[PDB]
Amino acid sequence: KCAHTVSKSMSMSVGERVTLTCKASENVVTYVSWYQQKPEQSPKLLIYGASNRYTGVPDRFTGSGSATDFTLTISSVQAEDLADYHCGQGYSYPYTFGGGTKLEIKRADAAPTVSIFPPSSEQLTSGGASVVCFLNNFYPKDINVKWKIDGSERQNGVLNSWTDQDSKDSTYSMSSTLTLTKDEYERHNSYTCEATHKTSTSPIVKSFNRNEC
Amino acid sequence: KCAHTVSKSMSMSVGERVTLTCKASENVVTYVSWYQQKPEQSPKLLIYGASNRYTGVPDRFTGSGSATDFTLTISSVQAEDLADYHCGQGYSYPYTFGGGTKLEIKRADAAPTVSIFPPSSEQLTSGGASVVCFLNNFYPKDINVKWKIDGSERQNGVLNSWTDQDSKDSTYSMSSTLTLTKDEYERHNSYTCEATHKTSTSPIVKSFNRNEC
Amino acid sequence: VKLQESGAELARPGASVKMSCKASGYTFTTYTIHWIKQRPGQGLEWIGYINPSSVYTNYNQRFKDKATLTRDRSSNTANIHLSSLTSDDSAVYYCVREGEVPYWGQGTTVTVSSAKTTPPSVYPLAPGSAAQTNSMVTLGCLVKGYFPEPVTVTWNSGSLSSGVHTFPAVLQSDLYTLSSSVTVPSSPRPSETVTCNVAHPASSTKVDKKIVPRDCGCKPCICTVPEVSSVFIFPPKPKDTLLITVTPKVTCVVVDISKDDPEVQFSWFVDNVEVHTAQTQPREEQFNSTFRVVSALPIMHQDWLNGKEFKCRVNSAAFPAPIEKTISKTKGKPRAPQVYTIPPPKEQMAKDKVSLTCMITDFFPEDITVEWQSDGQAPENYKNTQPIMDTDGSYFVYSKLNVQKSNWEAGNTFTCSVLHEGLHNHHTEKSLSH
Amino acid sequence: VKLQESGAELARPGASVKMSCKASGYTFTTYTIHWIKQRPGQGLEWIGYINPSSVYTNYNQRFKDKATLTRDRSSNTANIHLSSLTSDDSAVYYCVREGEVPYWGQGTTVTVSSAKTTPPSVYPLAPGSAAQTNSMVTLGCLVKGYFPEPVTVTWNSGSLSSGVHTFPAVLQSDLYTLSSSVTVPSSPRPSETVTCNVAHPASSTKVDKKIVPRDCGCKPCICTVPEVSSVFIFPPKPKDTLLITVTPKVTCVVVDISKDDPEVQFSWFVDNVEVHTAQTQPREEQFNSTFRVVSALPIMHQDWLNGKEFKCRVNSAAFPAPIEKTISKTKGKPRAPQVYTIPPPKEQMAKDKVSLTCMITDFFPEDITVEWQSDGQAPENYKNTQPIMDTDGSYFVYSKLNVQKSNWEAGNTFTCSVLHEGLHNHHTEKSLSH
Ligand SMILES: *[C@@H]1O[C@H](CO[C@H]2O[C@@H](C)[C@@H](O)[C@@H](O)[C@@H]2O)[C@@H](O[C@H]2O[C@H](CO)[C@@H](O[C@@H]3O[C@H](CO[C@H]4O[C@H](CO)[C@@H](O)[C@H](O)[C@@H]4O[C@@H]4O[C@H](CO)[C@@H](O[C@@H]5O[C@H](CO)[C@H](O)[C@H](O)[C@H]5O)[C@H](O)[C@H]4NC(C)=O)[C@@H](O)[C@H](O[C@H]4O[C@H](CO)[C@@H](O)[C@H](O)[C@@H]4O[C@@H]4O[C@H](CO)[C@@H](O)[C@H](O)[C@H]4NC(C)=O)[C@@H]3O)[C@H](O)[C@H]2NC(C)=O)[C@H](O)[C@H]1NC(C)=O
Ligand SMILES: *[C@@H]1O[C@H](CO[C@H]2O[C@@H](C)[C@@H](O)[C@@H](O)[C@@H]2O)[C@@H](O[C@H]2O[C@H](CO)[C@@H](O[C@@H]3O[C@H](CO[C@H]4O[C@H](CO)[C@@H](O)[C@H](O)[C@@H]4O[C@@H]4O[C@H](CO)[C@@H](O[C@@H]5O[C@H](CO)[C@H](O)[C@H](O)[C@H]5O)[C@H](O)[C@H]4NC(C)=O)[C@@H](O)[C@H](O[C@H]4O[C@H](CO)[C@@H](O)[C@H](O)[C@@H]4O[C@@H]4O[C@H](CO)[C@@H](O)[C@H](O)[C@H]4NC(C)=O)[C@@H]3O)[C@H](O)[C@H]2NC(C)=O)[C@H](O)[C@H]1NC(C)=O
Repeated sequence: KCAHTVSKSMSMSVGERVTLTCKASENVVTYVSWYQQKPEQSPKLLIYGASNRYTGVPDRFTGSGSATDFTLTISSVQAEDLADYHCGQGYSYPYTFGGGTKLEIKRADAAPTVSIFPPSSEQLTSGGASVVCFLNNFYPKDINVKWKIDGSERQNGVLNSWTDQDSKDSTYSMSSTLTLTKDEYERHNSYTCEATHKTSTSPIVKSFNRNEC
Repeated sequence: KCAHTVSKSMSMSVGERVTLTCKASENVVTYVSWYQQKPEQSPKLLIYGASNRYTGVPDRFTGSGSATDFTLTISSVQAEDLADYHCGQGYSYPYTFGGGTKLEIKRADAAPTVSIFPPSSEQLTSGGASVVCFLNNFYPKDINVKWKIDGSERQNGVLNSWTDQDSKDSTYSMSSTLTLTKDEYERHNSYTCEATHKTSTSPIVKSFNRNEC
Repeated sequence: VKLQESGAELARPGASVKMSCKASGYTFTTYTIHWIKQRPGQGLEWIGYINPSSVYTNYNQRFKDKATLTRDRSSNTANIHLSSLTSDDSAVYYCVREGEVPYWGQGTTVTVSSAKTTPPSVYPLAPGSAAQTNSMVTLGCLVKGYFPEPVTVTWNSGSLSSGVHTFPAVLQSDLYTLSSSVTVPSSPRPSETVTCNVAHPASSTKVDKKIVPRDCGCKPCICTVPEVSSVFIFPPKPKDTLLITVTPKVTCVVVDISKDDPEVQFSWFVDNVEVHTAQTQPREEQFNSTFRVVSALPIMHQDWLNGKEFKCRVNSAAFPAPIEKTISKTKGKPRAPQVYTIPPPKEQMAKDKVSLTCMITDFFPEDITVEWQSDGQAPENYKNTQPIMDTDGSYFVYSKLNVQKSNWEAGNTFTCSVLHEGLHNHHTEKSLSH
Repeated sequence: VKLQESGAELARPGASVKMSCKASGYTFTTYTIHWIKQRPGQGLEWIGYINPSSVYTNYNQRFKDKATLTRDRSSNTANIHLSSLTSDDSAVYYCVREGEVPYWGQGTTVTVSSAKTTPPSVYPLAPGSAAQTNSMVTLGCLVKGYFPEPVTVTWNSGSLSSGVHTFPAVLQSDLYTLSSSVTVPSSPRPSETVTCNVAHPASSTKVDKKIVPRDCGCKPCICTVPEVSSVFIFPPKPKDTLLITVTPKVTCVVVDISKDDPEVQFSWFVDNVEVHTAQTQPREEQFNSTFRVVSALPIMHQDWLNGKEFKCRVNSAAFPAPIEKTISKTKGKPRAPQVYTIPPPKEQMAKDKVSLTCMITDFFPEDITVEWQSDGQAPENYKNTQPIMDTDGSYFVYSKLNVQKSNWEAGNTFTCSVLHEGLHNHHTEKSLSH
């Protein structure tokens, strides 16, 4: 009645033989079915029963298992392999799927490309100020954003939205806005949007005076 | 009756073994005397005869020669070695000194620091306009100034004064004024004082658009 | 071979709504069909489940007797009747079909929320100018404060799609907000414009925001001007027409001059006569948006004093007529100022500084000038009021001199000189001393 | 152990002059002494040469029989008598002494030139404002059109000498010119001033140019629309804002109104709020050729007194934009007038009428009002000057009262009342009596 999927996420590069299993609470005599759920789209029945690849499915994908365990080996990753995967218990109601694993693909390091923007003339007149800071195209997602109100200070009111591993580009491109008081902003001048990734041992900064036009 | 000094100028870094000779028209049987003439000051008798360092002279400095040739080797340069050097024929009147060499010292590249200035309010009222453009502290002296009347044009009426290799700073700091018509200037707006040195593969610009300041 | 789900968006906590996963591409009535959900970054949770005919109808815990799974095999459709909606039901609901759950539909996202449908605000993100290098000016657009989701951000009406990065919306105290970036070449931006086209479906707010660069500073005033200039002739300073060593210049200057009006050619007339100015033409001064040509012609004292006119004829290309204006005198019978002196008052005698006023009265006309003289030469501080017409028709002016007690009590003597035409030899003066 | 040379500067081409390389630090008479020269960026050219006694006297080509080398062993000095000066003789002339030519002097620089000694002009180089970043505002000074050389440029009277770069003068059509830069911290410049001290020795032109900066502030869009009207908002009379029973009305009236501009619809804003005037619209009055709509809205005393704005928004058919203008206050920290009284002067005591002035001083702001009071009530004649800013930044006004000797001498007592906010209970008054 309960089934768990191994490795919540897995970062592999193409050609790498990746495998992930699914452990179930009781015996479910080969009644599991792995579903492939690519981002922004509906799941797809990958394999059913023990293995037996569903029609329209690559030889690389492979299932295995019996009672408490159920593997799903994939000799070689791909672009067609970026997605979440989770086993589906089908022995007896209530049916319960695994926790789902997220197969992130590896592609060797790539530094970000920051770009700080000062709050628009339209927002500032309604009270409030949104300093945005896009750090596009970079790998991995292991990075830390650090804002500086003027001199050297983070503050709260930061919104850090990432994005999913691009399909062809294979890179995260997280943004990081920062909202605050209109005049609080006016009380300060130079806004620094520091950022520390792995790639560059040194920090990547970008900012502005505020006295820019 | 005539003696020439080798290498009109020599750019060496400290510790470098620098040598310069002096070739004479006839035989002058060791009767030459090298004089050191540091900038803005009177020459000083360095060595006399063949070699024989004059009193108050460093062991690094060394003379040599016989008839048509006369060396002057200096194992290791210094701050105390920035100056002009020229042999003095002392055999028979009329006495004639070399052409003189200028020992410029090397110190590794250093980009300029431009600063464009718009003609003063006092000059403009008397007719005429002098747009100045100081490109201070930089090494080497190999640089090209390029003015732009408004859009993209050099013109003539440019005055390019350099300055001698600073003693402690060791850098040239050439200025480049530009004179022209009062209203000709008034017929144009944005004055660009482009500059292309080695250091930055890209050009170094600075300018302004003729406004009330 | 497909099934897609219908209606199911935002609902107040507790209330109800019905979604209908619609099918096609085969025989429906011979198939078992479930419903499954998935909440934010969560796993898959199986829920209802009907069967071919409509016999078995196995539901589950989190929705027993509170969600009802119908069917209508006849006209291909599965259903779900979410009733008591606990906020923890907010998710997207799929719709499969057994065999082993192979064909899942698209999914509709419900949001069990007490919040109100709030339309956002677009804030275009133009870079802080700087230098447009690397040929890639990345731009962005900000959508803040919209509820609920989702929103469709498209760049230049979906035309642009090279390298854009729309950002996963984030909830922040009952408010959603996100942004989108767009990598483009430098050149096209300044020129060929870029807009941010977005719409909040659940609100119907289609909006297009132009991404203009940061509005800069010094903007050309260039106020617009009609049919040519207008000249004004100003009289010489009384002090000039009085002090003999000083030469009384009379001015006349034009104002509305563009980048066309030539040197104008000024010419004066001292009683229908014409004369050579003194090349008085400092001319054109780039003013507010137009120039200003001056003509400061000097003239003999006695001329003005006797009362002679001053025409300032000028001729230009744009001029419809060679205009000129005189500036003779003030007329009337000249009255000399009585001019007195009043030392600092009793009341003010302990203060740091003091005020000795020079009271000139009942004179005519206002053409007069005043100076003081501490010790025995030209001093400072003294200020003069402006000629004001008293009762009878005359005038009067006060001139205040400021100094310290040490200076005053030290009997250094101060003097007030007044210059007015009605004066003996065009001048008089009185003096104060302690 | 030293020898220095003397006099030898500028000379007309062909003429003559004598330099005297003076020595000391040993026995002169036992030494051979030459003279050598060096022209602009040239090599060393040996010239004359005398000997101990004065026997041998070997000269050379470029100066044979045209330059004469004397000596005076007795009182230690060598000489050179440049006679026929060919322009190509212009250089600096040293003076050594044989043994092998060891001790050269300083050098004097002759300039064989036909040009006239022309004093230069200093042109201070202030940066084009911009942003004072990097903490280093480099400055400069321009010296153009001076002949001949040299010139001594010193910064802030030689005090500054951290990082300056004086520039080698350059000849340009019989005219010299160069410049000098000075790297300093940002902060000190705006504040603690910097001057350019220079002098053209051969002219004696000591000059100090204070490098003042400009005002990059973009306040150039001052215009005046001749088509539609233009409104003017006028402040309430100080007496209204002071006397509690009187209600301070603030006006705002339009001028260029034709036979089309409707009622205009006036609307005021007391700090971004809007309010109901008092149907203040006596409006349209057939003036010179156009009408005039008034809007005299009353307001609470304390409002203006506390310092509140007054927008006068208006909207018409012809109006390109709904214009409005505020009228807050005079600002600052209020100063009360010392207010004194001065009875008629000694000199003026035989006249028919007399003048008692009321001297109010050093107050702030000009928002003040004045009245007199003969006997014990409101009188006539008294006139008030207009507030004029004295030395410190304060103000002061005179109020003259006119009356006859019979009235004055009859000790009828006159009083001057002054109303200013900085006053005790918004008022004060002093009195004069014979
Ligand atoms: C862009 O261009 C201009 C310039 O830009 C600036 O303009 C200023 C004003 C600001 O706006 C600034 O922000 C801008 O950057 C701009 O302004 C000009 O256009 C207007 C158009 O109307 C014009 O208006 C006239 O202004 C007259 C007042 O101007 C004088 O006084 C003011 C205030 O004191 C002063 O600021 C001015 O500078 C000027 O004062 C001059 O200044 C010069 C030096 O600048 C002094 O020089 C001295 O001269 C003496 C000898 O005289 C010695 O040689 C000294 O050694 C030397 O230093 C002058 O002494 C000094 N003069 C005086 C008197 O102090 C105003 O008088 C005039 O009004 C006449 O016309 C109207 C009709 O339009 C009549 O109704 C009036 O009554 C009056 O006419 C006379 O009236 C009397 C009775 O009152 C009659 O008895 C007479 O017969 C009658 N006729 C005559 C001929 O006298 C009018 O209002 C401004 O003057 C212009 N600006 C300047 C600086 O001149 C433009 O608007 C703008 N363009 C556009 C499209 O907007
Ligand atoms: C045809 O139409 C008109 C009318 O016809 C007559 O016009 C008169 C002038 C004669 O020519 C006559 O022959 C005609 O028949 C005609 O004139 C009008 O147009 C001009 C256009 O420029 C306009 O010019 C302005 O004039 C302002 C001065 O006007 C006041 O002062 C004069 C002299 O004292 C006075 O005669 C006027 O009547 C007027 O005074 C008003 O009068 C009302 C009643 O009439 C009083 O009412 C009292 O109000 C108080 C409350 O305030 C209480 O309620 C009392 O109980 C109530 O009785 C007002 O108190 C009184 N006001 C004052 C202050 O005394 C002049 O100020 C103005 O200048 C501003 O704008 C220029 C730019 O253009 C700036 O450079 C100036 O600096 C100034 O702006 C201010 O400046 C200060 C610093 O100095 C700054 O700190 C401020 O921020 C700044 N802005 C503001 C908003 O303050 C300008 O020169 C005339 O005013 C018009 N005439 C009238 C009567 O108003 C037309 O020319 C003609 N048409 C054509 C096409 O020619």
